[PDB]
Amino acid sequence: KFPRVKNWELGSITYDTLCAQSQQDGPCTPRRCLGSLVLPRKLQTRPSPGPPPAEQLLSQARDFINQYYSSIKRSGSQAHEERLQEVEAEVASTGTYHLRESELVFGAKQAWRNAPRCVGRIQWGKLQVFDARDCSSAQEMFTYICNHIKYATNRGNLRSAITVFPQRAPGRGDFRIWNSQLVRYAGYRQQDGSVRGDPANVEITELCIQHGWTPGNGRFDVLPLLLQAPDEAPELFVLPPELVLEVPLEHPTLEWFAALGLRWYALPAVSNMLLEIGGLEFSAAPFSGWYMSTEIGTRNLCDPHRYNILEDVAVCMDLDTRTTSSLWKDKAAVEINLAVLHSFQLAKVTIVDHHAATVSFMKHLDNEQKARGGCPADWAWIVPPISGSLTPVFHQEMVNYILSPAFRYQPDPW
Amino acid sequence: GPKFPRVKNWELGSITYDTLCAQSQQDGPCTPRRCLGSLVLPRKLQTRPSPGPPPAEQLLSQARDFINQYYSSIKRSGSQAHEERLQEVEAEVASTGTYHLRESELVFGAKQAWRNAPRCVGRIQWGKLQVFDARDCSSAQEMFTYICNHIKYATNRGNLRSAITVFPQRAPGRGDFRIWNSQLVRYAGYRQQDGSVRGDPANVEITELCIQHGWTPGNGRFDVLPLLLQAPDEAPELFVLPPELVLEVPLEHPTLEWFAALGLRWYALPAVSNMLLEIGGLEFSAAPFSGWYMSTEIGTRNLCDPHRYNILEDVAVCMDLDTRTTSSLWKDKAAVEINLAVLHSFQLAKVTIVDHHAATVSFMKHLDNEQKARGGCPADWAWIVPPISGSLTPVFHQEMVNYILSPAFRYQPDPW
Ligand code: HEM
Ligand code: HEM
Ligand SMILES: C[C@H](O)[C@H](O)[C@H]1CNc2nc(N)[nH]c(=O)c2N1
Ligand SMILES: C[C@H](O)[C@H](O)[C@H]1CNc2nc(N)[nH]c(=O)c2N1
Ligand SMILES: [Zn+2]
Repeated sequence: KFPRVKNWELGSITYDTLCAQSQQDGPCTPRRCLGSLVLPRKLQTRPSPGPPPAEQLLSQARDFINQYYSSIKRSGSQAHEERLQEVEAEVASTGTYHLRESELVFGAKQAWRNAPRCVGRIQWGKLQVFDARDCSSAQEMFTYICNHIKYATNRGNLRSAITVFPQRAPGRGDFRIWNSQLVRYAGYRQQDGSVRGDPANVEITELCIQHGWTPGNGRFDVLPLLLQAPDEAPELFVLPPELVLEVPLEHPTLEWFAALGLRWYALPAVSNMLLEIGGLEFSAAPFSGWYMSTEIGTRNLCDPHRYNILEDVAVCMDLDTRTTSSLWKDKAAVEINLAVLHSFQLAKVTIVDHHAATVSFMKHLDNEQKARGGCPADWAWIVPPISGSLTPVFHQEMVNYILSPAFRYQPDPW
Repeated sequence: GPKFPRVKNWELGSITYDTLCAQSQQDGPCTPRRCLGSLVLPRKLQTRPSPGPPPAEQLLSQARDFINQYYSSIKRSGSQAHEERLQEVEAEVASTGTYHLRESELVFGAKQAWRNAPRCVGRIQWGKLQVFDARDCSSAQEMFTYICNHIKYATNRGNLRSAITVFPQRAPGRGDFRIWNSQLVRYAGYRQQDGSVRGDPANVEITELCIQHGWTPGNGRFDVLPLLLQAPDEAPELFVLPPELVLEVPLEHPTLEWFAALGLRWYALPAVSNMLLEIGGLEFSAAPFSGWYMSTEIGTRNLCDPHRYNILEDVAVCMDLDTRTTSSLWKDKAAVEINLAVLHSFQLAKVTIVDHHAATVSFMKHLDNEQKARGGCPADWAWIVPPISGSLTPVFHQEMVNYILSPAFRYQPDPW
């Protein structure tokens, strides 16, 4: 009924009862596990041209409202009862409803808390929520986004934040941020199909150019934003350079590293995910925290389909790249992650290494075990891309399931 | 489009569909409600002791399926020999309650079980396996002889060869043939007065069991344990492996001259001996198998795990790294050198070994072959991706579908 969860490094055991509260299905079935897959299809977020089944929506709505009032120890209170009646009344007459800022703030934090793929959830209680539901144009979205960036960056002392734009409305286009992150380096298709810059951003780089952007020719050219207001062609907005803080990468001992001319931005702001609270959907709700060094040092800079700088640093380190057994790849990767941590600390910009991060996640697991009886976690995503078993999370079994509020993936707007 | 799991490789952007999972006849631990893919032993395959004979109905179904697999493998499906072999199995189960496998069927099943192992990254070698038939074995002493021959052939003085030795299958209300040790080669785990452990903490229980059975314990950090072999309805008998048969490799580093002074070492042969081999319903409770190590098994897990030898801090102190702060990545640096030491030492000793890069690259090739041969390959991502440099290897970027196929190697409860 309830899964027995074990930590093999300590011998400790727990039972996940929280999973019982999951009302949404994942990709697995008793015949086969699909937990290693990145995207669903069944868990996506289909169009919104028609009103969501009043029965469905109301159910999800009552549940969330119930959650909210429990959180403020006012369950069964007068306000609780009248709030439910309001939601019922609004849905019944308009086929939808709206949240109060306080409830929105609660929903946003809960969505983060329920994010199975986030290793930094111990910070889930400290989140600055910018209500931008009073947005009616792409130009306004841009101002909000510029303020979110200014606040979150805080001159290098990053602070977690999220900005929530208008909810989806039946038969009306969605407010969407086309870029996957608020800060993305351009990826220019050159010569023989090769790519200058960030291969991951080739498509978005092309769309920008198509919408009037004057491309550059560097490896780290900050892309413009394509903000889109309902049923309107997206608009191009250039981010003020002074707002986009970047960190030049150098190595604590390897003098030549700096020569490589590598750099990375300080603000990790996902902007293509959908935020669902009480059945309501927010197609544009950009959120940001601070980077865990492996995201940059290992995935972004070392992935074969990303910057793929592994061989370069290896050759500079004069490593034997003739064979796998020399572990030249493992050696350069460690120096690159070291360089990221070194540089960020030198620039006085918030960042967390994978050891510190996973240790804090273990504490979070414990806090949640006592607080909710479990904690949805995606093992494949929580374990760092390098030095896996060298971290506590590797030796920790985890249960994965869908709780709401939740951050979900949604189709690309184009 | 296709009504099967869509699998993607994010490095290459290639897509495949796994249709082989449709052949899975056994349910795993996940449900649409929650994924338990990260649990080491969810209560699923777990071949718990089912004494009283199995439902002739259930066994027959499993047996017919296996026989079909066999005749298909030889390309004689639907033939007269196929139908006659099917009749024979049914007749045998009808009169005895069980049945027996022909020689070539056992070889086929042994390999299919390896081929079907979701947690094995070395499956590209699945076709090359030496199958020692030991279904005639009638004593714990004879079990020891068989095992010794296995080790000799498998070790082959450094040039390791994969092999499995199959002892008598489980029989109606009779005792099982069991090897108590999890592996043919295990280092003792001595519990100290202060509560710590000298040697390998993973083997504390088996060590205390050998002692309780008359073994005179040593006090080293790497004392090779004796084997506790158990023939049907008999108490386990203790057997000490002839030192000359247990090939070991002293560990040294290619450039850090002091590493050898650590006196670390590991045995060359990885022989899992506590798993149950299941074929067409028949259960071989004792069927030790061995291949060759992937360097991370030794260098990352066995030597650096917190609950194993835990030598990370000692090696870092020796490398004079700042072990007072996580951001120095002293754990990462020490781990890389320790792993290099294992690859270096094994190569020096001319003992077969494969790094996590070469191994994963070959598994990707294996996935390609299997997509073509069977339309899929059951794989456990958490176990396929190496314990270090995960995303530096190709498997990290390959989505995988996990499911249970038989023949199979399953976990089984400890005999004690
Ligand atoms: C406070 C610092 C934070 C750190 C260090 C952190 C770290 C991480 C890491 C390492 C990942 C995986 C990134 C990847 O591999 O692409 C991630 C994913 C995620 N985080 Fe956090 N996180 C933090 C804050 C936040 C905040 C503020 C939110 C939301 C309000 C959040 C929501 C998520 C979600 C939904 C995912 C999955 C995104 C996806 O599927 O692409 N995180 N986080
Ligand atoms: C030729 C060399 C081989 C290599 C490099 C290889 C490598 C591996 C690795 C890395 C593991 C994981 C070990 C762990 O984390 O505990 C493993 C597991 C496994 N391998 Fe292979 N393998 C090979 C040969 C074999 C053979 C010959 C068989 C059987 C006939 C086999 C059956 C399995 C099974 C059942 C598991 C899972 C065992 C468990 O759950 O602990 N392997 N193998
Ligand atoms: C195929 C596999 O699911 C994929 O490569 C996953 C693995 N783990 C991950 N973990 C994190 N944090 N981020 C990722 O993008 C991934 N990618
Ligand atoms: C909890 C988690 O499932 C566990 O630590 C797994 C992860 N991956 C593994 N992978 C391999 N090859 N071997 C193991 O023992 C494990 N342990
Ligand atoms: Zn699953």
